[PDB]
This record gives sequence, C-alpha cells and structure tokens, in this order.
Amino acid sequence: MMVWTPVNNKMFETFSYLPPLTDEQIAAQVDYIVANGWIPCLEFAEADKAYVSNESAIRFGSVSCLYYDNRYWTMWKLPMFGCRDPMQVLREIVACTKAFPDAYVRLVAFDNQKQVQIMGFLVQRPKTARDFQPANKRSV
Amino acid sequence: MMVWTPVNNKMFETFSYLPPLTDEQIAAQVDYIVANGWIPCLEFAEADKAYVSNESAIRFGSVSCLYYDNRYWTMWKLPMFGCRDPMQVLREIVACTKAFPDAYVRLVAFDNQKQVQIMGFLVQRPKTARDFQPANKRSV
Amino acid sequence: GAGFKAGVKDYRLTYYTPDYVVRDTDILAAFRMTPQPGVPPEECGAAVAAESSTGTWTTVWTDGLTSLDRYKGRCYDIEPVPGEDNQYIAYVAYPIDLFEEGSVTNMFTSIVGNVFGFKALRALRLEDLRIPPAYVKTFVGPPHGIQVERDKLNKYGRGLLGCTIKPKLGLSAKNYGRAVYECLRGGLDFTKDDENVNSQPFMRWRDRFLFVAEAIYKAQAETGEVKGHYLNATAGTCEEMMKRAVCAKELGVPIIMHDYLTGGFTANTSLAIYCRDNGLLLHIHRAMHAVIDRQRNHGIHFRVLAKALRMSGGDHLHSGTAVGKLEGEREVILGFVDLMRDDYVEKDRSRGIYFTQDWCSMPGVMPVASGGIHVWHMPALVEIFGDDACLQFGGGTLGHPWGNAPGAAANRVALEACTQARNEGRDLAREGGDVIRSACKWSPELAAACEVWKEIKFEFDTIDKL
Amino acid sequence: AGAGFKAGVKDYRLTYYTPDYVVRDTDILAAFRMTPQPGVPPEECGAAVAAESSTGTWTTVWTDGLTSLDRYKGRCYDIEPVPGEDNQYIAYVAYPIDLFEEGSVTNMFTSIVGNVFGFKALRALRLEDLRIPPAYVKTFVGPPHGIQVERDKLNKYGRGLLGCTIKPKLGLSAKNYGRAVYECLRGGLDFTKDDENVNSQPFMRWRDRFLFVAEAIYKAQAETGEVKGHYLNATAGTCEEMMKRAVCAKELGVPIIMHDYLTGGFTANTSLAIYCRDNGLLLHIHRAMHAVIDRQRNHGIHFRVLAKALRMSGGDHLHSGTAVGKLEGEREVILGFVDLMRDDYVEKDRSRGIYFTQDWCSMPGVMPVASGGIHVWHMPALVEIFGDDACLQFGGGTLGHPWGNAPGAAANRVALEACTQARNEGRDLAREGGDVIRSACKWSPELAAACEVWKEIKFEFDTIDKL
Amino acid sequence: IVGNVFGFKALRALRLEDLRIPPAYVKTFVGPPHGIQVERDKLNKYGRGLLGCTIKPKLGLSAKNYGRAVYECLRGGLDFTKDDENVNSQPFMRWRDRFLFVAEAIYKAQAETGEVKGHYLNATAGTCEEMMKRAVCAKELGVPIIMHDYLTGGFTANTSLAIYCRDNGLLLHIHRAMHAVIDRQRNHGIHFRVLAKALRMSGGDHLHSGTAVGKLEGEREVILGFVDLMRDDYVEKDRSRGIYFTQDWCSMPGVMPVASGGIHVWHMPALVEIFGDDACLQFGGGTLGHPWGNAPGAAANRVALEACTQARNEGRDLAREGGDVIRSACKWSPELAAACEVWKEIKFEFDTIDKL
Amino acid sequence: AGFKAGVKDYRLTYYTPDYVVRDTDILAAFRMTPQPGVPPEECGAAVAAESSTGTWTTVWTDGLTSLDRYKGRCYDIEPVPGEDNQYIAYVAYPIDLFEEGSVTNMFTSIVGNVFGFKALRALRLEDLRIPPAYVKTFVGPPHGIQVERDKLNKYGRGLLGCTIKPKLGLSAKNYGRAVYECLRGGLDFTKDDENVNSQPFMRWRDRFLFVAEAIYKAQAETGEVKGH
Ligand SMILES: O=C(O)[C@@](O)(COP(=O)(O)O)[C@H](O)[C@H](O)COP(=O)(O)O
Ligand SMILES: O=C(O)[C@@](O)(COP(=O)(O)O)[C@H](O)[C@H](O)COP(=O)(O)O
Ligand SMILES: O=C(O)[C@@](O)(COP(=O)(O)O)[C@H](O)[C@H](O)COP(=O)(O)O
Ligand SMILES: [Mg+2]
Ligand SMILES: [Mg+2]
Ligand SMILES: [Mg+2]
Ligand SMILES: [Mg+2]
Repeated sequence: MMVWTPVNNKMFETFSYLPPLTDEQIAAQVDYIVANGWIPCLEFAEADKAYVSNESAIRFGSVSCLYYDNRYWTMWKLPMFGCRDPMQVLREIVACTKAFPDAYVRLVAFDNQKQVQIMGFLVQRPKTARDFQPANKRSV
Repeated sequence: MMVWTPVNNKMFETFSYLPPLTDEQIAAQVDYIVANGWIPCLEFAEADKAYVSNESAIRFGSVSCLYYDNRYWTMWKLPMFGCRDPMQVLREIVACTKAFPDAYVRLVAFDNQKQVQIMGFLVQRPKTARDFQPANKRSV
Repeated sequence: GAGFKAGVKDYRLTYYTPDYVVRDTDILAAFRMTPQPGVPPEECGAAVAAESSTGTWTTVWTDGLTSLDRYKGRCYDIEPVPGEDNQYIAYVAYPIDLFEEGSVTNMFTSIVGNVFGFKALRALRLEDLRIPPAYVKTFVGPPHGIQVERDKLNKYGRGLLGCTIKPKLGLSAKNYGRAVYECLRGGLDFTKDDENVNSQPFMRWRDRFLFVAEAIYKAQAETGEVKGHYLNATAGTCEEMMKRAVCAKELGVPIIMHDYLTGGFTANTSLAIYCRDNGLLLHIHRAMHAVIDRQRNHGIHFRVLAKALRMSGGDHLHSGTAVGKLEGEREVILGFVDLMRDDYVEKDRSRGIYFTQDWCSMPGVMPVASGGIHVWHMPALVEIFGDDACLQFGGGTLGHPWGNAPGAAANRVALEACTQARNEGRDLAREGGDVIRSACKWSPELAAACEVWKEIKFEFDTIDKL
Repeated sequence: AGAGFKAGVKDYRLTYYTPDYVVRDTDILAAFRMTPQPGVPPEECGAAVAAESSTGTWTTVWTDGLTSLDRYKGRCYDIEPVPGEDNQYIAYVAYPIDLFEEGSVTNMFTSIVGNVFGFKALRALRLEDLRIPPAYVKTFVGPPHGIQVERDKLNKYGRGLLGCTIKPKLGLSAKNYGRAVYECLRGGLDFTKDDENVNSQPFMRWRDRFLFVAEAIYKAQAETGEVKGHYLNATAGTCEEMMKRAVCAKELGVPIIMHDYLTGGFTANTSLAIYCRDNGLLLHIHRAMHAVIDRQRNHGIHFRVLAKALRMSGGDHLHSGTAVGKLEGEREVILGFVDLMRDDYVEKDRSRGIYFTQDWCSMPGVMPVASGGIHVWHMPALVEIFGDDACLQFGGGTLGHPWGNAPGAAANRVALEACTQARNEGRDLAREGGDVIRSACKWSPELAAACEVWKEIKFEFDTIDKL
Repeated sequence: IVGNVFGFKALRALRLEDLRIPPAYVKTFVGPPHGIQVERDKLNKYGRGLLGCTIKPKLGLSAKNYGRAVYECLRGGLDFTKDDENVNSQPFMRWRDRFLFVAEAIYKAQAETGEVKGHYLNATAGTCEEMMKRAVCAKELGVPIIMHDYLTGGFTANTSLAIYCRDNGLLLHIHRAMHAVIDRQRNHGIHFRVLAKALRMSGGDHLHSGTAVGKLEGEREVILGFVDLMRDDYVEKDRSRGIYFTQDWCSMPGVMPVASGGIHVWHMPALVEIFGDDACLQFGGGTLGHPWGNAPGAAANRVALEACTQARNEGRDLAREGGDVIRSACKWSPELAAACEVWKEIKFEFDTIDKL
Repeated sequence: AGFKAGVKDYRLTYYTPDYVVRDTDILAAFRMTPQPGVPPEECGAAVAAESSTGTWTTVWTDGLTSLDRYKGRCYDIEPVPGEDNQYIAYVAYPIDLFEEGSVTNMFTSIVGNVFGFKALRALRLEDLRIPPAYVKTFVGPPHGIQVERDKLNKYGRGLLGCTIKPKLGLSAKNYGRAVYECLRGGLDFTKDDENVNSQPFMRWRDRFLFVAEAIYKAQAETGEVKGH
C-alpha cells in the first residue's frame, strides 16, 4: 500500500495528474484546439492569486455558496479570435511566459456556441513553487 | 498589443495614471487650490494603513456595503483655514514628509460650501514601496 | 347545434382525428399501446386520448357549455410496431391550454394519470413527449445547467469525477466525513450521499452536513481544486427538505442532491427554485425510475422522465453507463443524453427519439454515469459521454486495495490519460486498453486498481430494447 | 489474524443470503417477485436485491469494517418458487428498522425500490408486499382524520358516501364548474370533486374555482339540510402553490381537499397531510399514475404496497378500484388491500395477495373510493363488495343522466339507499340486486331513466394483474 | 399634471417644459439615497470625474464572461462598470450568476489597483418582489452600487428602491431608458429637465444627462441647464438654457450626471470642460472597442481623464487646447495612443431636434 | 474572423433582408424618420443594433458569444405612402433577449435608447408581435372579461361606470355620499379619479371606508352587485 501525500501536493485541474506535458504533448493539445475551431487564450496569475480562496467572504451575509476568489486570472492580450495557426498560439505562450517568468500561466480555449471554456491546462508554474510533487512522489 | 500588468501595479487615485508630478507640477496644483479659495490639508498613513481593506467587517452583520477600513488617514496638524499663500502649503509638505519620511503623504483641499474634499493626490510614498510600477513598466 | 344525447358511444367518434394537423404549441405523446382482443387500435388510441384530456365513459351534457374541439386530446396517428402483432404507436396531441404552466406534476397527471389502468388495454408505454417551446418557457428549469456549473466550479476540459460513499447505510457522521475527505483529496471533484442516506438512527443529517463540510474544505485546501459533496435534501416532508437545503446554504458548500421520483415532482420543483435563488448546484438521483421504465411493453421510457426532470429542474441527472451493473444500452443512452444536454434534438427513431425536441434555450442537464464502473471502463465512458458528464465510482474508489485517496487518484489518472489520448487523436474504442496500460507504468495507484478489476464485466441480455 | 479488508468482487450471497435468519418484529420485510437472468442462481439474485437496497455495492469496500454489517445489512432470508413459473421466485428480504428515516415514506421507497429494479442481472422485479412493523408505523403522523373521525365530522352514518367527478375533465370555466357542482350536490350526492388533472389552467384558474365551488357547496347544503363537500385540488407544480390552495380552502371553511399523491409525490403529500391534520381539512387522495407502476404481474410495485405507503404518508380517502368499472382490479385483489387500508390488523392471506400479516397499531383507516365507469346497475355489487365504509363515485354516471345532474345524483342516491335497505333486511345483493334496483325504479322516475340509459353497459375484459 | 391633458381633442400638441417644485413639497420626499458629496466620501474619490463603462455586447454574454470583462475593465483604471440597461435576467445569463461573478471581478480589481471599485448591478425587474430580491443580493455581497431603469420600471418601484438603498447603504445608479420616447420632440411630450427633477425627487445617486458630442441627442446649453437642476441647491430662471422657473431644492442632495453614449478619448477635453469634476463619464464601446482589450482601454480613458484634469488645474483652456493635451499624453501612454489612432476620425454631428 | 477595432456601418451585421422570422421572435414595426444623408437601411440597422446587442464601435467580446443567435435584425423596410422621408422598419428580436414575464425588460430593449439617436429625426413604435412562447411567460390579467362577468353576475349589456367629480377637493365622507347616490341609480361602478390617491383634503383609508359603506348601501338598496 502506497500513501497519497497530503503535504505540498497541490494540483492544477485538467492534466495535473499526468506526468508534466512535453513540448510535443503541448503542441498536440494546441492542434486539438485548432482542429475544433476553438478560440485559444492565455491567462496568468502571480503565486498569491493562483489558488482558490475565501477572503472576500468576510464582506458577505450567508451568500458564499459557489463564490471563490482567484478563479479569474489575468488575460494575456485578447482571445485569439480567428486563429487557425497552432504556431501562433505557441509563440504567444513563449511571449507570455517571457513577460511573466514568475507567474502561473495556463492555456485555455473557448467555444462560442456553448459559450464556455472548452479546455485548459497549466503551461507554466514559477520555479520557486515548492508546493507540488513529482508524479512518483505523490504517494509514499 | 501591450499587456497591462496585474503585478505590483497599485495606484493612488487622482493623477496616479500620469507620470510622477515634478515640483513645478505640484506647485501648479497648489496655485490652483489658492486661486479657488479652497482649504489645503495634508494627510498621512503608514504603509499598512495606506490601502483600503476589510478587516473590521469580521464584526459586522450584512452591513459592509460601502464600508472600508483605511479611507481615513491621519491629519497633519489642521486644515489651513484662511491660507492664501502657496509657499505656506509647500512648506507644510516639506515639514510633514520630514517628520514622517516612511509614510504615504497626500495633499487634499476642502470646499466648505459643498462640504467635500475638492481635490487630492499623493505627494510622497515611502522609498520601501515595491507594489508600484514606473510609468513605462505599467504595460508589457 | 346538436342536442345532448345521453348514453355510451365509441371514443373514436370524437377522439380519433387522423387528418388533424398538429399545432406548434401542442404537447405530443407517443404511446406504445397493446389493445385487448376485439378492441380496434383506433378505439384504443381514442380512449387513451379521451381519458387523458376531456372525456369519460358516457356522454355528458356539460360538453355543450364549452368547446370540445378546442380542448380535446386527439389521437391523430397510429403506427404498427414492426415485429409485433398487437402493438401500435398511438400519437396523441394535447392543446397547450390543458396544462398548468410550470407544473410537471400536472402534465403527468393528464398524460399518464388514469389511462394505463384501463381494462380495454393490456399494456401501455409512454415512449416520448414533444414539449413545445411555448410550454417549455413556462418552467424555471434547471437551477444552473452545464455551462454555469463548470464556470462556478472553474472546471474545464474533462469529465467531472464523483463517488458514492459506501456502505450505503450504517456509517456514522464522522466516518462519513472521514471517507469523503480521503476520496476528495485523491483527485475526485465530488463525493455523494447514497440515495437512501437521508437522516437515520446511525447518522443524523445535520451531523453529516457538518463533518462533510469539514472534509470538503480540508480536501479543497489540500489539493487547490474546488471540491463538493452532494448533501441529500431528500426528506419525508417539504419542511424537512427545505431545512436541509438551508443548512447547506449556511455552510457555504457548493451542491446538494434530491431523489426526484421518490421525493416527487412538487418537492423537486420547489427545491430547484430554492437552488436557483440561493446559488446551490442540484444533483438529481433517479431512484425508483426502473420500477417505471425497465419493461418494453409497459410504463414510461426514461427519456420522458429525463425531459420531465429537465423541466422540473436539476443540474445533474443519472443517465446510465452502458457497461456497468445497471441496464441501459449505449444507443438509447446517447439519445436521451442529447435530450438532456442539447438545445435542439431532431427526431431519430434509431435512438428512440420519436419527436424533434426544441428546448428554446433551457439550460442543459449534466448526465451522470454511475453504477458498477471501474478504471477499465474509463475509455468507453469518455468515448460515450465526452467531457460534459460526471463519472461516479463508489465501489470503484472505496474498493481500491490501498484506500480512498489512492482509489480517487487511480480514477483521476485514468480519466486524464483517456482525455489526453482523445485530444491527441487516439481512438478510445480501439486503443483504450493501451492508454490504460501505458498510464499504469507511471501510476502505481492505477496499476493496483487495474489488477483488482481486470476481469470484471457486466454483460446480460437487454430488457429495454428499442 | 481476524477478518480483514480484501479488495475485489465476490458473490452477494456470501453476505446477503441468510436462509437461517429469524426475522425481528421491528424488521421491515419485503416480498419481491423476481425474474433472474439465465445463469444467475435465485440465491445470488435475491442477495443482490437485498444488498443493493441496503448496505452493499458491486465490489468489496474497506469501510464495512468501521461499522457492523451484521447489524445493518438487508437479508434475503427466504426464496419461494412461484407455481406455474419456471423462472419466477418470491425473494423475502428483511431490513433492520435502523435503515429508515422516521416518518418518511420517501426514504423507505428509496431503499427498497431505489436501484434494484434496473439491475442487468435480473429480467424483471415486482414488489408484492411490505411488512411495516408497529415500531416503524408509530413514527408516522398518518392520515389526517381517518374513517371514524370523517363520518363524525360529516355526521354521515349507515351507508356508503356518494361522490362524483365533474366532467368534461378539462375545459369548463370556474362558474360552470360551480354550477355543475351545485346541481350534483343538491340531488343527493355527498361530494363532488375536481378531476385529478384539474389544477389551475388558462380555461379555469384555481382560486376562481375554489370560490364558485364554495358558493355551490353552501347552496346545496342549505337546500338539502345535509353536509356537502367538493374535493378541491391542491395538486400543484411546487409545495408553495400546493400550500396556498390548502390555505384558501381553510379560509373558505370548506370540508375537504384533494391531492394526487404519486404525481405530486410523497414528500409534498406528507406535508399536505400534516397541514390537513393541523387545520382540520379532510384529504382525498387520487392515485393518478399508479397503473404505470402497478398494472403488470411481472414488474413494478403492486397497488397494495402503494396503498400501505399512502396510509403512512397520510390520506383520508384513497381510490381502490371498482371491480366492475372501466379500470382494472379484481374483486378478490381489491378486498385484500381494502382490509389493508381500513382495518387495524390483517392476517396473511395469499389467496388475496397478502404476503405478510400487517399490524397497523391504531393508525386510522383510509376510506376506499370506488370510481370509474360505474352506474346505477353496479350499485348492488358495489355495496356487497365494500359495505358502508367506502365512497362511491359517479362522474359520467351523474353528468351523463338524460335529465341532468340533480336527477342523476338522486338516481344514484336512491340506488344506494335501496341496496343498503335490502342488505339491512337480509337480502342477498349478489342474487337479488337487479330486483332491488327494478323495485326502486317503480317509485323513482330518476332511477328509471338512469337504468334505461345504462342497462346494457358492462366492462368485462381479461385481467392483466392476476395474483 | 400630465395624466389626461395631452390627449384632448381641442389641442394639437402639448409639451411640459418645466415644473416649479416648491420647498414645501420638496421636503415631503426622501430624495436621493446619498447624493454627490456622500458618494464621493464613501468611494474615497476626489478631484476628477468618475469613469464608467457599459459591458458589451448588450445581450448575449454569459455570467462568467460578464465578470471576466468587468475585471479587465476595472483593473485598467475605470472606477465603475455597468450592466446594460436591458441586462436583467435572461436565458443566456441569469441575474444571480452575474451578481456573484461580478462581485469576484470587483474584489479582484480593487485588491489589484488599491482603488475602490464598483459595478452597477441591475435591479430592474418585472415585479417589485424580483427587484427587491436583486437589491438584497447586492447588499449581502457587500458591493457598493446597483442600478435601476426608472422609467421602464417606473416611479413607484423606483422610490421604493431608493428608500431601500438609503436604509441599506447602497449607491443607486439611474438609467433613463425610454426618456426619448417622451422628451425628443419640441412640440409634444415632456422635456428631460422635468424627468430629471422627478428623478431627483423619487431618488437617484446618478442620472444620465447626455454627452452633447456622442451618438445620442442633447445640446450643450440644454444639458448645462438641467445638470445645474440635478446637482445644485438653487437654480435661477434662465430661459437661454430652457429654465422656466427658479428652482429651490432646500438641501435635497444633488444627483451625479452621467455622460455616456458614443464617446471616446478625443471627447475627453470637451466632456471635462462641460461637466467639471462632478460627473461620471462612461465609455462602453470606447473601452471594449480598444484594439488591445479592456484593461488598456480603461487605462487610455483614465490617462485621458487625468491629463485633461491636470491641464485644466494648471490653467489650460480645454475648450481650445484639448487636442494638444491629448496628443501630449499619447507620447508617454501607448494605450492612449492606440485609442487615439482608432477613433481619430469619429464624430457625431447632426441637426438637433430638441431645440429650445 | 478575428477582432478588428473601429467603427463600421450597422447594416453590415444588422440589416438582414433575407431573414426568415421565427415563430418565437418578437417583432417590432418602427415608423422611422432618418436624418438627411442616412440611408434607410443603415437607420433601420442602427435601431435593430442598439435595441439588442450592438454599440457604436466594434467590440472584441462579440467573439466569445454568437452574434447570429442574439442579434436583433432589421429584416424589412417599407416606404410610407404619402411620406418622402418616413419608413416602416421591421425588426426581429430572438426570444432569448427577454426576461420572462417582464414587460419592463421588453420595453427597455425595444424602446430604451434608440428614440434619442442623433441619426434619426423621429421614431415611432407602431406595433409589436408578441409570440405565444413569450405570452405564456406572463401571469397576465388577474381575471379577464368572462371571469369578471361571472363574479359580478352581470350579463347581456355594457357595464356602466362613473368618475366622481370634482377630480380633487372632496372629503372622504362627501366622496362616499356621491358614490352611494351614483350606484343606487343604476351604475354598476363608480371610481376614484386617476389623481385621487391620498391627499390633505382626503386620506385614502378614510375614503376606502366611506366608499365601502356606500357600495354596500347601494347594493342592498338595488339588489345588484356594486363596486367602486
Ligand atoms: O447505489 C448505487 O449503486 C450507486 O451509489 C452507485 O454505487 P457504485 O458506484 O458503488 O456502483 C448509484 O446510486 C447508482 O449508480 C444509481 O444507479 P443509476 O445511475 O443507474 O440511477
Ligand atoms: O378521471 C376519471 O376517469 C375519474 O374521474 C372517474 O370518472 P367517471 O366517474 O366519469 O368514470 C376517476 O379519476 C377515475 O375513477 C380514477 O380511476 P381509479 O379510481 O381507478 O384510480
Ligand atoms: O446602451 C448604450 O448605448 C449605453 O450602454 C452606452 O453604450 P456605449 O458607451 O458603447 O455608447 C448607454 O445605455 C447609453 O449611453 C444610454 O444613453 P443615454 O445616456 O443618453 O441615456
Ligand atoms: Mg446510490
Ligand atoms: Mg378523474
Ligand atoms: Mg446601455
Ligand atoms: Mg379621471
């Protein structure tokens, strides 16, 4: 029996239980966005604004149900409307992570028919983050 | 497309989106107070009391609408009632910043007919402040 | 014109109207009908139309005070059923005027109230209903729906993962919260009360709600992901049901559940309205449905019960698994999953969709695949449902040899590996086993789960055939 | 080492088939007519049903060890073959009282009938009967009033009560509704009623109806000198709308409301029954949708279980069937659950489908209501089947009378009183019933007119729900 | 006053130009929940016009996308954003979902900028009961400001809401939707100045006043007349601005004029010159139409506002040097420069219908 | 199609002369008077745009959603006979644009801002097509004609009413005196003048009370149901 560690084992929603994505794996996900005609977009946040929190609820009556701070991140430029070039998305990842090397950065895509984010995953975490485990240190 | 930075880009209400005011620009603003017969006043706060916060709302029922801590700052002496000399205002700026070199200091003016503060801007921030950007670093 | 004439006449004289052109505001019903010997299909269809709308067994004078043409239900078409000597699909049209606005209860009371018990028929099954936009618009509908739910949870790009705590009954409130915490922290988005977990001597509801809240918040802080547990508001009275929903609201937790058929449509609609007004997600359990919907010859098909739930209100509804311990064929499930999720679903008899259904922007309901499923089913589940579903592993989590957190991790790893493979262009029907086996190489949790349930399948002759 | 956690699938029968179990007097018992898939032993199928309606799932869970499964598990403790059936068995399951929420029919159903009917490993499943122990019965408020209190409140004794559904089902205006109700009540009927599907609709809004019906009720009562009522329908889309309608009836001072308990649901029904108890309204229960569940022999839930559940949830009247009318239900089957609805104690009697002795521990009885396709010639049979403690309803049988509602009411009332009198005098209604009716026709033109119109009218078909 | 007389056969046209509301009647009204001075004091905002922005497209956005747009707008230097007048509760976005996401956005932008932020959450509804439900939610979220369409919801509902806002500390933004049905034509109807006096009495903290230079009609001199009637305690008769009567408000609080509709960065100098500091200036398309997105759009408008305010304070003539002040600010502000380039040629100049 | 910042003609998105109206669409007939130099098509499109989804410049946020699904559509323009510069513009609004059961919201979209646009000289809404699927969202009248006749027990002739005069200035007791005298002579109803609410000369609750007395007196005297 291996034991799933509760210590410094923060996750990041979709694909965070898989081994870290290679550049080829990221490119494959970008090709999937393009193949489906979805709208690519990058979002970023400093480390303090990265995970869901409750601080604004100090101002509330009994209305905190499904309210969390830090769900919204900051938009890198605009969603890439009309983008049909995966290399364009990859170049924006490079540009975003260069401008904000110490931020968390995620790639998302929007479907305008459902009007919902249709995919998303973390593409950068700051090098100073110590709150996560290698795939093989998730259980001890 | 340049991206407005969410990181360490705190503002300070009126004039904080312009380049930092020169001494000549501050003097022009003081002349404007005097020309209009308004009452000059200085206010100051230590760094922890500078920005609006919510801590007192822990004591509240559902009455936090338009309540914030740190709107009030500390009055430097008294409002300069009957002041018609801009040099007098500039001397109090020097006096206030010398007594509190590590405080935020703002210059305000009151109109007693409307009974409202009629102007205001930051004249000093502590040298240790790291939560603001120079004008050319606000976007990336 | 025409005097009142006392006495019995054939229903078909008034209620069989084969040349009637249906109106776009009519509610339409497709009845699989088995007449008694000696009862013509036309008279049997007319009897069903009559006794679910305006008519009784003998002529009444009071018809003359009103306009029967305006109000009567109309059997307007009868199809023979291929392969059946004594089965017919009778199509009935009901004027919109017959129905109370916003009341699924009233719609069922007319359409399925008395007609199934008539001596003159041997069996009757309601297969489908065409709910027109003008009637759909009278309903509040789901508290939130799929898009709003994902937005509130901040969860995108994969199926959601859930889990029913086991044993069904017998756990204390504290042990319940202990199990919930261990499940959620390993990678599941949700856990849930079993359908029959309400308030009982071994575990009172408010004790459970409190310990579960502690568990939710511990797992959320630990993982950095939004967590929830469907707290059961199902109760003996509307007043008890509401008390439970209020407590969930006051704890700030995301989601409650209701057993809509055993609690009932009246209580369910009330609860869905409460959830809308207070921002709670509402998970719907379909306990008792198979009493009604299992047999081909008699009852009400689940697709009708699913449409009724969408109207009454629910953010999630159980849909079946195809591959698990409970019955429901893939093609049948795909039909009503479209009816649950989509805005517009074209008639498609090969999936049992008898009518084109326009939902006129009523939010979609998240299908929940649950019951006897495990890690090896993951590729098939992802292929069937796509991302907009919740997949639930009760035994498939709490039956893991290393406990709940490793169990949750195994299911989460399997889901994400399948999703990734799907996104990369892989064929999950063919390559699913390979995707799972590849993931086992870097995931000891998954490998342990795969080993335990490798031989486990549920394959039986299907009762509810199209 | 002791018994530990072993991950994996094992047969349900290892835990949930306990053929030597001695049932406790607090256990809830279920009789399931079960049709296993080929290759599934009856023991494993009975055990799967017991497991998945109580404590177990498809694979072994470690959490069982934190609790005591022996204390909480459902137990298949007996399996009978069904005579005449190659692949049908009656599986008997015992549920500890600890499994159930007090006072909640909803929760009892959720366990016993929640998931098991959809299991791939069975082809069909029908819940035939339930043994509700006194210790569980006592947790329920029960019917708002019951038969004795109802008769006392109405001041009605010595005969069946007579009722009538207003027709057409839908399409009448509020004023025309109250007009028909007035004419029905004044001719001798004790009650009229909203059709089950009459709630609130574009052709007639509920509160307009309630008011005109109140006027009609009070007019007929003043005119006849007998207490009158009309079951006003509180069935609604939400609990709040249901309650508003009950409140309006309370504020009008009228005797009785109705609820469709299966389409409204048990949760709302129990609430309404409690409201009726607290405000002194009679509660008529309509069983709309039951035959979706209860018609077929091989699958569903027999009506007798649905009737027991209604008694527990709360209702002063419940529809029982007629035997002779337009809707199915055999005389012997009906007599079984009529005893279950009315009586305090009912012994096991498989010849009437009573699988368990039932002790109601003083919970009031529910008035059976015979309704649907009945007329004056059915009266002797109806009085013979039910006795005085029933309500007999003639909708078409009143509003289909050639002379109108008041003559139609009077004919039904004359027919009831003539048959009751003959019964009291020692006459055999099964043999002399036609003579009783023809004798009454001689002094009653209203009855004569009704007899002439419906003389040839019978409803005789092959019964689907055979024992 | 306007109940039956406009329909009389014996007249061809009737227009109510002005009303003299006497102090003795003014004193019977609760009036604005807060007014200009109290609003500035609660927001801690002094020395410049306030800046707002209507989210676009008008309809069709989801609750989450609404909050996303709001956060991006507020974080770039706008004080407020708002629901469009017709954003109430619809199938594409239910109100309570919006309120919650918008609260998140408000609190994110406020923590990010260090300035108090708000978004006018629309309480306009089909019934008073729904209207109040929405106000209550705003109160329980602790947010500063809600809005009401006072003509389409109506005076009875509006007065009730203004009283609620007074009792619960909520700022109340008033949208004048439907006014032009009534106030556009010179020969018939009711002049807006009367509709503005009525709003002041009924209760509102903000009221749309027109722009003079934007896409909707209202001449500078006409606007200046009723802006005085909205803000000031005492306004002398002045027929050259359409003021038929001397109006004494007997200390009833002033209403903040809101200039909105078809305005952009190049209009800034004229807007500041017309209104002075006590106004809210709103840029919907003028923010969400910026080539670089909402935050750069917000920053451009904020920079333009502050640059004009600073030039004004220094003694510069905005009426006459407005372009130079804007062009100077473009040299250190790429955001402003991008906005100036896109909207350089854009003007709204048509013959005025509502002439004095 | 990406985001292009800047102003373009409304007619490029909002004039759709080949649109087939849906049976759930709200339809509006606008009598429109454009300013000189504004084509009827651009004027109709501006009305359609600014009463539904559009503003004066292109917004990037359109791409997050489906403008085709939500936009108001000027689908037809008729010249007005006898008029050189008047047109009937026909606009179609998707049912999704409207709050269920809210006349307030329907008016706010359709007549909210467009009447004040500089680019038009005049605008009149002539008619609206309220589709069944929208009508059904409204509770509607408390009773309606049939139910009113039934509650009053009045059939076979017009009902007769009467506003008490002088409009203002009568005391509560005089009001009830006048009401009684009117009702007892054969009128079915009397009424408060529209501007009679509650005033120094007559407070509402005093009037309600005296009027009740009058209603019941006249009803007892005549044997006919009376109201005020
Ligand atoms: O009670 C149960 O069996 C479950 O908790 C699943 O447990 P496991 O995960 O341990 O199998 C669910 O309620 C069923 O899936 C309901 O069936 P359906 O979804 O068909 O309505
Ligand atoms: O709708 C009807 O058909 C009835 O009103 C009877 O009408 P008639 O009197 O005109 O036949 C009753 O609701 C049925 O008896 C219900 O059946 P059951 O009692 O079997 O539940
Ligand atoms: O709907 C609109 O057009 C606005 O949101 C502005 O949009 P833009 O900022 O994109 O122009 C405002 O409601 C109008 O200004 C109202 O007009 P007024 O102030 O005259 O009442
Ligand atoms: Mg379960
Ligand atoms: Mg009936
Ligand atoms: Mg607007
Ligand atoms: Mg009048």
